[PDB]
Amino acid sequence: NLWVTVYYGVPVWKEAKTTLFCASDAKHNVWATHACVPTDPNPQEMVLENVTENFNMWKNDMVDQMHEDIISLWDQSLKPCVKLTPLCVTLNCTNVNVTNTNEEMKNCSFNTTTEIRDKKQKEYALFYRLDIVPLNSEYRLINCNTSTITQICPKVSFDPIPIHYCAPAGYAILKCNNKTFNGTGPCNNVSTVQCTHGIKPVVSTQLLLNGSLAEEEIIIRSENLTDNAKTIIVHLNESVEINCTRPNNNTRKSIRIGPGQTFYATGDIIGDIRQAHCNISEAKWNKTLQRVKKKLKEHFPNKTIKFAPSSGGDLEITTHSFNCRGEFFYCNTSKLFNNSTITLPCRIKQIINMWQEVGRAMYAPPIAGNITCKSNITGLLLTRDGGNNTETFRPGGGDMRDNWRSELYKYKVVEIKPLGIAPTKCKRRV
Amino acid sequence: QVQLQESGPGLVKPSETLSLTCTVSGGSISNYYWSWIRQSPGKGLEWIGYISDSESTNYNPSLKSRVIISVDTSKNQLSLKLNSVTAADSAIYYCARAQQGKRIYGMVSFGEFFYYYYMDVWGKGTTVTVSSASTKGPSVFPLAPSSGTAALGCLVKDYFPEPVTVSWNSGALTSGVHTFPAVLQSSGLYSLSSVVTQTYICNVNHKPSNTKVDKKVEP
Amino acid sequence: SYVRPLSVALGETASISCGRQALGSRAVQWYQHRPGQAPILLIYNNQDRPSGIPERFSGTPDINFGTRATLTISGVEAGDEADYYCHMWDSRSGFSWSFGGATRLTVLGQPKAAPSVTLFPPSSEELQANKATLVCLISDFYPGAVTVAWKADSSPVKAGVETTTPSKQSNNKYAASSYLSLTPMQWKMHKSYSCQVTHEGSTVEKTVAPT
Amino acid sequence: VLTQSASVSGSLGQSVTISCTGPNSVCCSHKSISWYQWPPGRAPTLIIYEDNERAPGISPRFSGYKSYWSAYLTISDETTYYCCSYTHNSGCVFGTGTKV
Amino acid sequence: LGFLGAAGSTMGAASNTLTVQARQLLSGIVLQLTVWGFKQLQARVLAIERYLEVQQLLGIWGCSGKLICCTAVPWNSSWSNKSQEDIWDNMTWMQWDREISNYTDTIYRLLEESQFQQEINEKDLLALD
Amino acid sequence: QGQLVQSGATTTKPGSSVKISCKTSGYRFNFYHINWIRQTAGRGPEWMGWISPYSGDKNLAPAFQDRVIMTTDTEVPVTSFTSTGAAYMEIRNLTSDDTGTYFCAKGLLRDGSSTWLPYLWGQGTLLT
Ligand SMILES: *[C@@H]1O[C@H](CO)[C@@H](O[C@@H]2O[C@H](CO)[C@@H](O[C@@H]3O[C@H](CO[C@H]4O[C@H](CO[C@H]5O[C@H](CO)[C@@H](O)[C@H](O)[C@@H]5O[C@H]5O[C@H](CO)[C@@H](O)[C@H](O)[C@@H]5O)[C@@H](O)[C@H](O[C@H]5O[C@H](CO)[C@@H](O)[C@H](O)[C@@H]5O)[C@@H]4O)[C@@H](O)[C@H](O[C@H]4O[C@H](CO)[C@@H](O)[C@H](O)[C@@H]4O[C@H]4O[C@H](CO)[C@@H](O)[C@H](O)[C@@H]4O[C@H]4O[C@H](CO)[C@@H](O)[C@H](O)[C@@H]4O)[C@@H]3O)[C@H](O)[C@H]2NC(C)=O)[C@H](O)[C@H]1NC(C)=O
Ligand SMILES: *[C@@H]1O[C@H](CO)[C@@H](O[C@@H]2O[C@H](CO)[C@@H](O[C@@H]3O[C@H](CO[C@H]4O[C@H](CO)[C@@H](O)[C@H](O[C@H]5O[C@H](CO)[C@@H](O)[C@H](O)[C@@H]5O)[C@@H]4O)[C@@H](O)[C@H](O[C@H]4O[C@H](CO)[C@@H](O)[C@H](O)[C@@H]4O)[C@@H]3O)[C@H](O)[C@H]2NC(C)=O)[C@H](O)[C@H]1NC(C)=O
Ligand SMILES: *[C@@H]1O[C@H](CO)[C@@H](O[C@@H]2O[C@H](CO)[C@@H](O[C@@H]3O[C@H](CO[C@H]4O[C@H](CO)[C@@H](O)[C@H](O)[C@@H]4O)[C@@H](O)[C@H](O[C@H]4O[C@H](CO)[C@@H](O)[C@H](O)[C@@H]4O)[C@@H]3O)[C@H](O)[C@H]2NC(C)=O)[C@H](O)[C@H]1NC(C)=O
Ligand SMILES: *[C@@H]1O[C@H](CO)[C@@H](O[C@@H]2O[C@H](CO)[C@@H](O[C@@H]3O[C@H](CO)[C@@H](O)[C@H](O[C@H]4O[C@H](CO)[C@@H](O)[C@H](O)[C@@H]4O)[C@@H]3O)[C@H](O)[C@H]2NC(C)=O)[C@H](O)[C@H]1NC(C)=O
Ligand SMILES: *[C@@H]1O[C@H](CO)[C@@H](O)[C@H](O[C@@H]2O[C@H](CO)[C@@H](O)[C@H](O)[C@H]2NC(C)=O)[C@H]1NC(C)=O
Ligand SMILES: *[C@@H]1O[C@H](CO)[C@@H](O[C@@H]2O[C@H](CO)[C@@H](O)[C@H](O)[C@H]2NC(C)=O)[C@H](O)[C@H]1NC(C)=O
Ligand SMILES: *[C@@H]1O[C@H](CO)[C@@H](O[C@@H]2O[C@H](CO)[C@@H](O)[C@H](O)[C@H]2NC(C)=O)[C@H](O)[C@H]1NC(C)=O
Ligand SMILES: *[C@@H]1O[C@H](CO)[C@@H](O[C@@H]2O[C@H](CO)[C@@H](O)[C@H](O)[C@H]2NC(C)=O)[C@H](O)[C@H]1NC(C)=O
Ligand SMILES: *[C@@H]1O[C@H](CO)[C@@H](O[C@@H]2O[C@H](CO)[C@@H](O)[C@H](O)[C@H]2NC(C)=O)[C@H](O)[C@H]1NC(C)=O
Ligand SMILES: *[C@@H]1O[C@H](CO)[C@@H](O[C@@H]2O[C@H](CO)[C@@H](O)[C@H](O)[C@H]2NC(C)=O)[C@H](O)[C@H]1NC(C)=O
Ligand SMILES: *[C@@H]1O[C@H](CO)[C@@H](O)[C@H](O)[C@H]1NC(C)=O
Ligand SMILES: *[C@@H]1O[C@H](CO)[C@@H](O)[C@H](O)[C@H]1NC(C)=O
Ligand SMILES: *[C@@H]1O[C@H](CO)[C@@H](O)[C@H](O)[C@H]1NC(C)=O
Ligand SMILES: *[C@@H]1O[C@H](CO)[C@@H](O)[C@H](O)[C@H]1NC(C)=O
Ligand SMILES: *[C@@H]1O[C@H](CO)[C@@H](O)[C@H](O)[C@H]1NC(C)=O
Ligand SMILES: *[C@@H]1O[C@H](CO)[C@@H](O)[C@H](O)[C@H]1NC(C)=O
Ligand SMILES: *[C@@H]1O[C@H](CO)[C@@H](O)[C@H](O)[C@H]1NC(C)=O
Ligand SMILES: *[C@@H]1O[C@H](CO)[C@@H](O)[C@H](O)[C@H]1NC(C)=O
Ligand SMILES: *[C@@H]1O[C@H](CO)[C@@H](O)[C@H](O)[C@H]1NC(C)=O
Repeated sequence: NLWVTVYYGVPVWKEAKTTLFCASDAKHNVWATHACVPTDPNPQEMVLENVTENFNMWKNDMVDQMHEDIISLWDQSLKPCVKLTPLCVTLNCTNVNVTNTNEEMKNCSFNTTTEIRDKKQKEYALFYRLDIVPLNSEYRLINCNTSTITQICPKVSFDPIPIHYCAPAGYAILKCNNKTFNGTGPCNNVSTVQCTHGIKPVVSTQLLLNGSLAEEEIIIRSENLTDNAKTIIVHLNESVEINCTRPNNNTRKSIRIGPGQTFYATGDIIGDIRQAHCNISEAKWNKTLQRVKKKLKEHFPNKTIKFAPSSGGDLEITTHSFNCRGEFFYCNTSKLFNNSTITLPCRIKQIINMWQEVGRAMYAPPIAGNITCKSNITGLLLTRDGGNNTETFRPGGGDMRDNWRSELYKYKVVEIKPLGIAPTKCKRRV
Repeated sequence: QVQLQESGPGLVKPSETLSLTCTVSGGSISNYYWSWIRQSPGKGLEWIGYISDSESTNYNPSLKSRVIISVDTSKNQLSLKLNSVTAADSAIYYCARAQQGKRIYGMVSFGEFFYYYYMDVWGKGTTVTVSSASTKGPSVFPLAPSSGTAALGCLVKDYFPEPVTVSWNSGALTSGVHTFPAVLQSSGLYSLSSVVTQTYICNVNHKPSNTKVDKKVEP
Repeated sequence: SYVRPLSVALGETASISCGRQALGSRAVQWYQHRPGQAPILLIYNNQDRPSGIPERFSGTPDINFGTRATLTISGVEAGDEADYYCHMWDSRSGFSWSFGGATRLTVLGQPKAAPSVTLFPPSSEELQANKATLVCLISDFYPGAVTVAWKADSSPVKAGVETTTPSKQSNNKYAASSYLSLTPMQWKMHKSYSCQVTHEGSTVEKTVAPT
Repeated sequence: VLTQSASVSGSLGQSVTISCTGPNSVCCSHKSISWYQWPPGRAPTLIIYEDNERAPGISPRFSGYKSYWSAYLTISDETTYYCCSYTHNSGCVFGTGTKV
Repeated sequence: LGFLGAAGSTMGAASNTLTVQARQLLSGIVLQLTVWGFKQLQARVLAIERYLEVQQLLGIWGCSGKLICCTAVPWNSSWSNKSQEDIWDNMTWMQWDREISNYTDTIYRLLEESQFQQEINEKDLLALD
Repeated sequence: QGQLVQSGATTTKPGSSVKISCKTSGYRFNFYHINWIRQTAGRGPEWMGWISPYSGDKNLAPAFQDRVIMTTDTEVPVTSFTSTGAAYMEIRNLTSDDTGTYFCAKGLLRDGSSTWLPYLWGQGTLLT
């Protein structure tokens, strides 16, 4: 005969959905990493031998929590900064003089308030063509008939830094270490950790930057791959560099909408008039895109696949809409999707609406000219269209949650069920 | 290698067409750019225009409404025309060989360059005067010497307009020739001199009036 | 008439600046315009010189945007004394159709020269045309600052004098002429005529008499 | 060299016994005994392992006994039966043939 | 020997290494606004929340302060008729948790009902002289 | 608790060799060993050898430690407790008395003293 016996602390876990917190390394920043608890010095990797666990990168909640964290992280940091609402005055934009007639920036003058309803000033600025819309000459900001506009503080740095995502006690996160895991399904060589690795929040389009590289062979991940309306994330087994620059020596005017509200506009270009651009190695891209074409052919009955630019997306979808050392770039990617280097024509906009929100309008202060960013293409973001006997893959974006799924694909949260009940021949007393 | 020669009238009444030709020798006209420049008394240099090897012109914005530059590819001759002339257009007109210059500061794909033009081979330039006054041949008189060394001269009295090419013994006598600058008398004419410190012959070529006259000097 | 002067000592090194400062990456041309002569192209590309122009002339290369175009002239001779224009071709100004402001370079510290005066009586055929003109030729003097004074016998004239202005020769010296119109009756009655030229604080007199 | 009980006859509902003994090298005190229901040509089935430990899905109709010199298998309430002797690291030392 | 290392091991092997999971159970596997301060505060409250309710069941049962703990409830064959070595030497704890998942809540009630009677019995036995 | 399937009649002649396939289903392949048992008519049932798909450990019979070798393919998992594996078997020095049905057996337990014991068998594969 047998009797029930209580075992406390048995390796049993349930599902997910808890409250994850932040973690940062040794150290001002934007992502509130000062309030992030210090990341433990050495991590705690330990393999769960004989354990096969079912993952689901597209139904993960760490992404939905991070995507909500990043959105909430921006609004909390935008409150005390200067709002450019009084900057919606009539802009008497003209033009910036060049030497070559074969624009991108305009010279706009306007009135603003100085000391409240008293004397005003007639000051000028240099706004990009994308930041301005004519009302026909006459001009105004692109987002004033939409909703409120506000400027981010220059005292903050929106550059991506490692953000370790931890689970509290009584919970854990599982880590799939199989090199060829296609994002969903079972996985072996599973390990357990308390915090994720150094995940940098990179917001880009069509190209994944500074992400974790794939190992062994190239990896592809999607949902219903037969469904063309579902987005496709591509991993990179060999990285492709990309150096993007803005070769203009901008100036930073400090005009005052007193009291305290000081708006920093673009002063005057000192030097030559050049255009922003992204340098990618054509010999590296033509071979790397050829190896993605190989893995693409494996997921289809030997169907030759074509690449083409975007369809009808906005400026943030049809172009590699990423961010460098301050300014926001929009590189026309019709060249890569059709032995030396390739160069893209990148535009710059200052008043953007990130995450495609209603009510949001940020202003990126001008950087003091000659900005250079060294990046690393570690992924892609493709879509498909329709349903003849060839396949066309176009770059897409839209939802920024896919950016966080590309790094949180191998993580799922699990709680702990320490209670263990099992029978063994063991009794007690009266 | 390349030689130039500005063959012009020398004096044209106001409100007329100004003909002027510049002949080349060792250089072809369908290969390089050619620019005309004028320099006014009391003013600076006025770049007028230029023509390309493709025979296309571009004029200075101040006088774009007048200047017309042509090309005669039969010979090496190139000409210009300037209508509605006034007393302010009288100056020295130069002929120069212009070279194209591409200054690239960025990448050629996004443009980021500009074309600058420089002239390295110039001409002597011809004199042009604008006045309703007529032309007059000069009066040549011989300045006789008198008794270390000595010197004799050749007076040129009352002509219009500038200039007058002066020679001695028809280019033979070279050293010692000292042709002085003329003077604008109150009557409105110029009068220069020439002195040289076997007989001597004074050579006065007055092309604006075509009057060539030769005279000798002997006490 | 907008010309800006500049005085540089003999033997020293000149530093001719350029007006209308560069707006971006620029390619300048330096022209040496001698007064009433043909301009000579010294510099066509900031630092490049055609064959025949010595090393003494040089500009400033537009390497890093910040410098300014200057034409340095080392070992200044008396022949380098002329006008200097600065053609400005940059990346922010369009077709620069006009040359720069003329820099009137003047070389200081040159050896002075005493003039060589020559007085000519009226020509033989001139009196046959009932017109007489006294010609006083002054050459090889520096600086160009001579005042001519005509004297009939002992009394001055200055009645009908038509004097030129000092023009520079090919010898780096100046030369001027002085004319005086006479009637064959006026020149014949006076005992003698004189052409007094007062250069610096000295005066030289040349005399002619009807014989 | 592992001897069994030759051939055993049975009725309906009674209990028969099958033996499984041998030398001191493969039997019996220091070994584990297992039995199998094996029709020659079909896939066999495990009946009892580790002396008298029953196999999953086996009725209490079966049981096992193990002395210091032999091990026994008894049915209660067809085809052939075999026995094996084994430790924890080696293999199976099969017996002979015994039909019931 | 680490956290959850024997998750795929047999229950007999995992029963020997159950102190590691109970050790690092309140501490991890080793005053600002609501951005991170309030989110991590409510996060660590869930840590002790998931901990006390498991320590609560050990309290009402006769297991308060024990890792292994025997009782007096007989094992019902309706829960599982599996061999004693097919459980401890052939089955993992999560694979075993699924078979009883239907009958998990019944044993919990039966564990505390049996122990309360054990209490009232020891109370009656200590009332003597 | 699963299902093991082998290959069909693969009859050659003496001196040759052959490989019998054996695929698994319904259970974790690396959790239990794979045994091999033949039954020649002249002899009796004779156990051959077992191998662990988890550590690659081998244990053969002394009579078959010369002409017998067996391999195991790694796991192709499906769920947390089920997977698909494979384990074949080759023998050399074949004769006319190595003829009989060959079985692919699954291990009994995962721990204890009776873990490698043949529990789940297959449909049987004849040989010459
Ligand atoms: C991403 O990818 C992007 C695209 O791939 C990439 O963009 C690149 O950006 C860089 C910016 O740094 C660009 O670099 C510039 O290039 C300009 C062009 O240079 C090329 O051409 C010249 C000249 O060639 C003509 O002239 C010579 C005579 O000198 C002839 O012999 C030639 O045949 C030719 O002339 C014929 O051909 C023309 C058409 O081609 C015809 O139109 C013409 O009529 C004739 O028929 C070469 O000399 C250049 O370099 C060569 O030599 C070097 C070794 O010295 C080699 O390394 C090289 O490979 C070549 O072999 C090159 O081929 C440059 O003019 C420019 O540099 C000037 O400008 C900058 C900014 O304005 C200045 O700061 C700099 O100092 C330079 O100024 C000098 O030159 C000007 C004009 O001559 C002078 O006015 C000035 O005073 C100064 O003079 C000094 O020059 C020398 C010392 O430096 C020396 O002579 C003296 O000492 C003097 O003082 C600049 O380098 C590059 O072009 C872009 N790429 C492309 C494809 O366009 C980007 O970088 C990538 N990365 C990122 C992060 O984005
Ligand atoms: C993950 O999952 C795998 C597979 O399910 C687990 O591996 C199994 O582990 C159990 C126990 O740990 C094993 O049972 C034992 O089997 C040995 C037999 O091996 C001995 O004999 C071999 C033949 O001569 C010899 O090659 C062996 O040498 C090595 O063997 C293994 C390599 O796998 C290694 O671990 C050894 O240390 C040797 O280096 C070895 O000599 C048997 O001896 C054992 O019996 C003893 O222990 C039991 C208690 O377990 C006791 O009751 C006995 O009386 C005796 O004292 C025991 O039966 C099993 O064979 C493994 N393989 C399977 C099941 O396929 C692994 O443990 C899991 N790990 C985790 C972390 O979950
Ligand atoms: C994807 O790719 C990379 C990821 O690394 C990013 O590109 C890098 O971005 C960082 C952050 O902007 C750059 O780092 C910067 O370097 C500048 C140069 O530093 C030199 O000079 C200082 C002067 O003292 C030396 O001390 C130093 O050792 C170097 O020699 C610094 O001036 C910058 O410092 C400023 O910011 C930091 C952090 O906010 C402050 O602490 C400083 O006080 C100062 O304000 C800065 O450190 C780096 O140069 C970039 N390139 C490379 C190759 O790393 C991309 O941005 C990233 N994301 C994309 C593309 O979206
Ligand atoms: C965008 O537009 C604004 C105005 O709408 C413009 O600001 C103007 O900039 C110019 C410089 O380019 C300023 O003009 C200068 O003012 C100073 C003040 O004294 C003068 O000294 C300057 O004169 C010098 O330069 C002249 C150049 O030809 C010479 O001719 C002269 O002799 C002097 O050397 C010069 O006139 C002007 O005052 C401002 N105006 C305002 C209202 O700010 C700005 O430059 C434009 N930006 C771009 C990139 O085009
Ligand atoms: C786990 O990692 C192993 C590494 O050997 C890898 O083989 C598994 O993927 C399987 O590889 C097989 C090749 O031996 C292949 O035939 C099989 O289709 C493939 N299965 C899957 C699901 O990719 C890796 N498994 C997983 C689930 O990532
Ligand atoms: C805000 O104003 C913009 C002006 O650009 C509106 O957008 C344009 O609307 C007109 C008229 O409907 C269209 O013809 C253009 O194609 C639109 N262009 C763009 C870029 O949107 C916009 O609809 C206005 N929004 C609100 C809320 O008033
Ligand atoms: C870009 O423009 C700035 C001016 O806005 C330049 O900064 C100047 O640098 C020089 C030398 O380093 C200093 O003497 C000046 O005082 C600086 N100006 C100011 C306003 O600080 C800078 O050099 C320019 N850079 C390039 C590459 O053109
Ligand atoms: C982007 O910039 C990086 C560095 O800024 C370049 O990396 C170079 O890689 C080559 C490898 O063949 C090295 O030999 C060089 O030394 C690296 N550069 C430096 C500065 O160390 C990379 O090639 C650039 N890519 C493009 C497309 O421009
Ligand atoms: C990026 O640049 C390419 C050309 O370099 C653009 O492609 C052209 O698009 C127009 C339609 O707007 C077509 O009529 C042309 O035929 C295209 N050219 C080529 C070569 O395909 C493209 O539109 C640009 N991207 C964006 C977003 O404007
Ligand atoms: C972009 O990718 C390259 C290649 O992976 C990185 O280059 C490595 O940089 C690290 C330092 O961060 C060095 O220790 C390695 O030796 C470099 N390897 C190679 C092959 O160059 C580069 O650092 C990445 N860019 C950034 C900004 O980190
Ligand atoms: C804009 O400015 C220009 C001169 O800078 C002026 O002539 C024009 O009238 C202005 N336009 C308006 C609408 O004020
Ligand atoms: C406001 O703008 C108008 C025309 O745009 C101008 O006349 C007026 O001076 C400006 N206000 C001030 C305070 O300068
Ligand atoms: C499992 O992951 C660990 C991570 O360090 C690695 O060392 C090990 O080789 C991996 N095992 C397999 C079978 O891939
Ligand atoms: C990923 O692999 C699993 C293997 O079980 C398969 O079921 C699933 O359909 C795959 N998904 C994609 C997007 O390839
Ligand atoms: C994928 O899309 C197809 C439509 O072609 C649909 O029939 C199928 O059910 C979808 N798969 C899933 C898992 O929803
Ligand atoms: C990346 O994938 C290709 C296959 O297209 C392979 O040949 C290459 O070796 C992989 N990269 C590395 C570093 O192994
Ligand atoms: C400007 O950027 C270029 C491109 O990297 C670099 O070579 C140069 O040194 C930079 N100059 C300054 C002053 O930062
Ligand atoms: C076992 O559980 C059943 C519930 O189906 C119940 O009827 C029976 O009385 C229980 N027996 C014991 C001994 O607990
Ligand atoms: C639990 O009970 C439900 C309902 O009777 C049944 O469908 C399910 O299979 C049972 N699960 C187990 C593991 O006994």
